[PDB]
Amino acid sequence: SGFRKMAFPSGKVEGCMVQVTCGTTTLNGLWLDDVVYCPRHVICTSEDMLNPNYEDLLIRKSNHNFLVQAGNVQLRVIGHSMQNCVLKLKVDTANPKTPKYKFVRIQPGQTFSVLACYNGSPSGVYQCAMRPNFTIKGSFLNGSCGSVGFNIDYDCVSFCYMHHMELPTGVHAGTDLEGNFYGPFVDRQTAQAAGTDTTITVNVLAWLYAAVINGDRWFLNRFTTTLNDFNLVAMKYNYEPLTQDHVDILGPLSAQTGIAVLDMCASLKELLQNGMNGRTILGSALLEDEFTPFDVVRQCSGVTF
Amino acid sequence: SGFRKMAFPSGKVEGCMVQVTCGTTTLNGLWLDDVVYCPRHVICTSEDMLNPNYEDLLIRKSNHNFLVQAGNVQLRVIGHSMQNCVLKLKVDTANPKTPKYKFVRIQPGQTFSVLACYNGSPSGVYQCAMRPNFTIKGSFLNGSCGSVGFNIDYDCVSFCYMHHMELPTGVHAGTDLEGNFYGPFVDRQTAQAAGTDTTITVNVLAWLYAAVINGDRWFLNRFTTTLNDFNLVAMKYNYEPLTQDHVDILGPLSAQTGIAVLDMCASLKELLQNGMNGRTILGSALLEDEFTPFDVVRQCSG
Ligand SMILES: O=C(Nc1cncc2ccccc12)[C@@H]1CN(S(=O)(=O)C2CC2)Cc2ccc(Cl)cc21
Ligand SMILES: [Cl-]
Repeated sequence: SGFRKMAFPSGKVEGCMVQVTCGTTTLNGLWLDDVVYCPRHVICTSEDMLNPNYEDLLIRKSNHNFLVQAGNVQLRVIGHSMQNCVLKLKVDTANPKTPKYKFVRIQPGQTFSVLACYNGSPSGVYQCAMRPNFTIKGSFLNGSCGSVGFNIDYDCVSFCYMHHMELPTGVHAGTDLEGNFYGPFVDRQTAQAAGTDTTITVNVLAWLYAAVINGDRWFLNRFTTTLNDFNLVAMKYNYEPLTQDHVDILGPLSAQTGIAVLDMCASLKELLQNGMNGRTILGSALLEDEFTPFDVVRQCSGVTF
Repeated sequence: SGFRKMAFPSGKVEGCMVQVTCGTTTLNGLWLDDVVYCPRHVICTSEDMLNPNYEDLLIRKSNHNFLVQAGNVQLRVIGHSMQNCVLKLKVDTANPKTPKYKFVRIQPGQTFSVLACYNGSPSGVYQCAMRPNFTIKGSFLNGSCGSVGFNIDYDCVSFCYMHHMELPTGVHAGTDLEGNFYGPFVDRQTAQAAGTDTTITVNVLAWLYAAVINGDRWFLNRFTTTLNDFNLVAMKYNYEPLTQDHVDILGPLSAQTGIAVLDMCASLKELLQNGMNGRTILGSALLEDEFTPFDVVRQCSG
């Protein structure tokens, strides 16, 4: 019993974290085989971050300008290239701790673990979700740039996120490992704002099934609804539309608990229109949307890595 | 900016997790140097669980009865001893991945990270607090016994908890790494119940200072309170008494924000009376009590 916000064990990623220094800027890099990946804004100064021509800034740098530190060892940079918003530093030594890995781009509503780092040293691990507005509600301070997001499937680490910046509202923006930003963001000091956020409906439903599996049933009702009727209700409360794919994905949880997806939707509609009324669900007075249907199955069955 | 429930990176602990099998029971063990630590109930035949005589059960065992597996390698048990509710299995190989470590016993209110494991394999990491009633609100299934709680300071891992059992309310009970249980629990399937749980007041106050540091001030008021008037009100909401030690501990956060501890105590009293009125504090509609004053300073400064 119990339901916690759980992250993947971070060990496979810890053995990849390095510190990257260029001029006055120090941030984190990810050392896989003989390449160190880090945000390209590590080459920016004070005037540069205003209007940066990264090709112009990069051509002026030599390999010895990038100081890379893996623990108490300095790695020697033998080449450099840029791929979108990520800098790739070729090093002379292949990381002996390199795990089996893939670079994957995730969709909004998917979750991942973040290994927050400062000066190439891991300090914490937390679980979070890519918001529908493409931001992440992370916990980051200055120097955390280059910290990575990942999932672990069996023994393979899927790297999906690299931290680049904080938006004025305190939320965070970054890229996949190929340097493509999630969201309409750019890596420079300029007026940027996160769009209006919405609730990840499929995730709230998965979390309601997790509550049922854990003995919480007060919110259940005899009623059912249609996808059209539920999507009208959901649009009024800034909830993401629920698709037939979402219903199909929730099928195993519907079979285990005996509550049809549209039956749980009628429970969710009643909760949106009437509130919790002093009650909680899994120790929360708000509807939680940072557990996917897969996270619920994985945790309520104990899958290991 | 941002405030997340953050766990310590688990790598140093992952390299210590092993599987321990004795008869029909399989659970997790912690391999440090040449010793594997695990719950002593791994020797129980479920027919013993009501009133086990662990000394009587252990004397009948030999080293070769304990099968220890570290990954796809079987370790050889060369000795065994019991220290309180923990079994210590001496093995013929020292763990090369053994980090710098200490065994620490924590007090209620203290937080720690849990590396949940099944069959010696880590499956997840989460952040926990030792409840005032000595239980932990964990996320554990059968086979998770032997999973450990820890903190990391600098490069040293402080092991503070080992999981032993789930109580009838779904909460969890366990020991420190010397085998001493937290709370009035026994490693027996006898009728046992957690005492009434209370809110960790010092932790809620630390979390209110974390909200002020991140820009949330809506809950502050022009009032102050005496410590005794605060406790008289707090007790009525099942909040733990706030001691002068708690007030002293909150001093650095009071100095950083410019809000006296007893002024923040008056804010908590008003929140307990009014509720949140549709608002949230650090993305939560409930008062959070699983961040200590030390956690707040660490996550908001380094
Ligand atoms: O509590 C225990 N295990 C667990 C531990 N954590 C979370 C669980 C979730 C769900 C099922 C078990 C869980 C064990 C085993 N169980 S039991 O499963 O009820 C038994 C029929 C095998 C009795 C028991 C009694 C005393 C002691 Cl010390 C340990 C234990
Ligand atoms: Cl303590």
